[PDB]
Amino acid sequence: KAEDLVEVLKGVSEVMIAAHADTNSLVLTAPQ
Amino acid sequence: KAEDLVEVLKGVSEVMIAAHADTNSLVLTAPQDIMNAMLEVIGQLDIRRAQVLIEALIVEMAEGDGINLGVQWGSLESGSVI
Amino acid sequence: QYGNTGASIGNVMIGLEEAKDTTQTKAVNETTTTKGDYTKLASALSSIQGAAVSIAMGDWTALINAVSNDSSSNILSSPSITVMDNGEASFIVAEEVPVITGFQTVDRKEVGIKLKVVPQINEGNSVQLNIEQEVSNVLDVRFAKRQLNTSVMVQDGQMLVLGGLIDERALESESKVPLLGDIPLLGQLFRSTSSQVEKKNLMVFIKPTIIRDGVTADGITQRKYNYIRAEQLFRAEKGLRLLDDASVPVLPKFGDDRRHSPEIQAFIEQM
Amino acid sequence: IVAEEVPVITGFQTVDRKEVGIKLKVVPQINEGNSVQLNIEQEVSNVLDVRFAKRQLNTSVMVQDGQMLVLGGLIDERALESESKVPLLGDIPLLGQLFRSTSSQVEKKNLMVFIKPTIIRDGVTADGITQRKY
Amino acid sequence: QYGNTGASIGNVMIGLEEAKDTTQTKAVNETTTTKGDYTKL
Amino acid sequence: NYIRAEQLFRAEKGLRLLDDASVPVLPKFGDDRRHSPEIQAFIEQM
Amino acid sequence: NYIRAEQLFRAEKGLRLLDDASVPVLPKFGDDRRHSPEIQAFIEQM
Amino acid sequence: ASALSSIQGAAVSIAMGDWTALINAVSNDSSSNILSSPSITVMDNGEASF
Amino acid sequence: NYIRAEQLFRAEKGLRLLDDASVPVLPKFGDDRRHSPEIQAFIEQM
Repeated sequence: KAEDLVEVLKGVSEVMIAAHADTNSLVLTAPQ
Repeated sequence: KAEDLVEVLKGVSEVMIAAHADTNSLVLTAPQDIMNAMLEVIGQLDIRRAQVLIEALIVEMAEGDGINLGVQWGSLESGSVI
Repeated sequence: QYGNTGASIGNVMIGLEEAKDTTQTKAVNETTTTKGDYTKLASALSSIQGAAVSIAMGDWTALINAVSNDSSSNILSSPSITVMDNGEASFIVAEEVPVITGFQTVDRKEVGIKLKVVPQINEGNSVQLNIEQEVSNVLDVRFAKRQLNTSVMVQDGQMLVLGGLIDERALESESKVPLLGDIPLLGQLFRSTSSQVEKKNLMVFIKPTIIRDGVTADGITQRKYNYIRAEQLFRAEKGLRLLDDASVPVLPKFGDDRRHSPEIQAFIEQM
Repeated sequence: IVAEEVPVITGFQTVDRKEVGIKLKVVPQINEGNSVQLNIEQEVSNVLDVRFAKRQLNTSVMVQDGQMLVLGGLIDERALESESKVPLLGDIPLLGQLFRSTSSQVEKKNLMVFIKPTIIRDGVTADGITQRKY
Repeated sequence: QYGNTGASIGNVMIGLEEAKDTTQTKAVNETTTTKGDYTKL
Repeated sequence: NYIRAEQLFRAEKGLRLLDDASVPVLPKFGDDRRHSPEIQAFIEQM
Repeated sequence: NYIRAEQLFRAEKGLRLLDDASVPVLPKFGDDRRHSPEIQAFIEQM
Repeated sequence: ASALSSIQGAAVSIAMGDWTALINAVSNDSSSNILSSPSITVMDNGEASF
Repeated sequence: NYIRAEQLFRAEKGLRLLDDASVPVLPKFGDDRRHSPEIQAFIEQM
């Protein structure tokens, strides 16, 4: 689930990680 | 929905993103490059959602039996019972 | 004696004895006669649904009871609410019976069909629906409410099935002596059998239709209007038996607004 | 609002007044010509320990100037059949009706709710409508 | 007897018997007569 | 079509005391609303 | 298939007072819904 | 009736010369056998109530 | 196997008024579920 994954990925990023629930897809923005 | 999308797009923008509910259309204001980025995000978050038909099946089969038999005795003149 | 049956032989025989006319004698030479009450027999028979037949043979009274209860129900109700895109609409058809949750207190709650829908339109054809649909059915009152609230995506003019239930039951029950009830020919004398089969079906379908042009809304409104107008004209052909057939309300022909009664119209032209 | 309020007891029993009747609460805004947009809340009060039926629909529609549009409706149909019999004797064709009890019922109901706006701009239009309703 | 119907044969026959005129006799030679109520019928 | 089949079967052995056209039956799939047979007959005359 | 076996056995010695086609029995695995035998017979005629 | 209601068994009164000897004897043999097994199917690391 | 032994002994001197196949007995260790003897007999026929 995006909600679980975004929370986990916050630390890895530290960039913005946003969870889109209805599509169950998460939007990553970061360098390469 | 614009309300869901605007919330998601806030981070990508960081520019102002405003959700117009009644038309279900969101107003983007940004430079050219960020605009072309958020349109490629919106393009991929706008996809169609498949829909599942959930059919449960519940089976409850009960069965019961019993046999109750016995002989009792009594004499009420001098009260004596089995 | 059996509990499967409507009434048990004990209460029936006791009731019949209480119903007999009793006589009370005091010699020396007084003898009084009195008629007995039926209240015990009436209490025993009140629960009988079926044939309960007492065959008295040699002071042994065999009470036969048999019944076949065949029930059926068929219900179609479809509520349609017309909505602006992205706008929400509630629709309720209900009657509220009194409810006592406690001289007993009564609380009003509503049973009926309610449809709360929030469509949004894919920029052509398919409509997405956030739908909450509830049905109120009512028989110390018990009423059945079967709601489903889901989110579906339906094509423009095509029907889609939101929900359903298919329920089937068979409850068999029996009692016997046992040994005598096993005999094939005479076993039915010592057995009490209670069999039941229930069945139920629920489907909930939804058909959206997208109205864009004014000619589409006029096309739908015209047929839903002319359907009722047809019903009412038929009501006017076989009319009120005791009253004049011009007193039944009937919609004016589509788009013509208000018309005076035939008699009033006749009066108006004179003046 | 057109309504009459019967007494209601929610409890020597206490009575609370509530209103049953036809109420229409509308908030139009006009497309700069013709079509009118309507935010509409429409309720009907019908009343027969008193049970009354209220069927409201509150929606948002867009209607052309002088044309009728159907907000809502219900079409309900019911057939409830019931029977009882001995069984075996009630099966016979000729004498079966002696041992059977049959209860059949058919109910039917229709509700349509339509709305016709009319845009009054000139004074001659308002005078034309008021003159015919008068 | 059936519940589908308006009223069941049991209460009807009981009511009709309660409606009949009852007589209560005490011999030795008193005999009283009395009319029954219709409230059950 | 499963329910419609059930209801057509309900219409073949109908209400014993009432006319068999009074039992509700779904219209054939996609055809929306139909007038009763008698009402339909009336409509064509007018 | 265990329950389906139980129910088929319920259908072999059936309801004594009712027709044996009235006892609910699971369809064969994967076949979804089946019309009753009588209803199915009716459907083929129409 | 209040005295006999509690009898489970054989209570037999033998009256001899105004001395009434009440014999009582019973053997209560009971048994019970119960198997119930509930199975719940779960996603790994997920919890299920049944 | 201790309980299974107890239950088999319950099945040797069984319910006096009922058939001895009605007493619940654990399956042999590791064999999961078994149909009743009569039901099993029925299944093989079909």
